[PDB]
Amino acid sequence: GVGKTSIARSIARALNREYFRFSVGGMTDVAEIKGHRRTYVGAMPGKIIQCLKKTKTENPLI
Amino acid sequence: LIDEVDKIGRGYQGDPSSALLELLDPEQNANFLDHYLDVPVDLSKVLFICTANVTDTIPEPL
Ligand SMILES: Nc1ncnc2c1ncn2[C@@H]1O[C@H](COP(=O)(O)OP(=O)(O)O)[C@@H](O)[C@H]1O
Repeated sequence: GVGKTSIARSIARALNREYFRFSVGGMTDVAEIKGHRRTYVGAMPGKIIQCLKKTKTENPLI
Repeated sequence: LIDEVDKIGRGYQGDPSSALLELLDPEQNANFLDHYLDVPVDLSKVLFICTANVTDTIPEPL
């Protein structure tokens, strides 16, 4: 609660690059980082892929 | 309304708390999209209530 997230958003605004945040803490599985194998019934790629998608940018802020 | 928020198992292949966090994010909620549906939907005008018998076993981030 010190402004770290706020200043991250401010940095993205100043640089014009996209800002996206996510909480890895207390997370064990790596699938969401790397999605799934695409063969399991109903699989998506990793959350980083979802960010790359919704951002429409190559150099966003992560 | 959400009940037994404190009782969430948050076990294998689960971790719905993140979604709940994503559900309860003041800003991300406004662009919520599903796995079934990818379009983002506003959630800033919808009121949320949670109920539990204890304030502790509930996730700290939540
Ligand atoms: N130097 C600062 N200038 C402006 N706002 C601040 C400053 N420090 C803290 N805040 C406010 O306090 C809140 C702390 O939340 P947050 O920054 O998300 O926590 P953390 O800093 O741990 O990431 C922010 O919403 C921000 O508005």
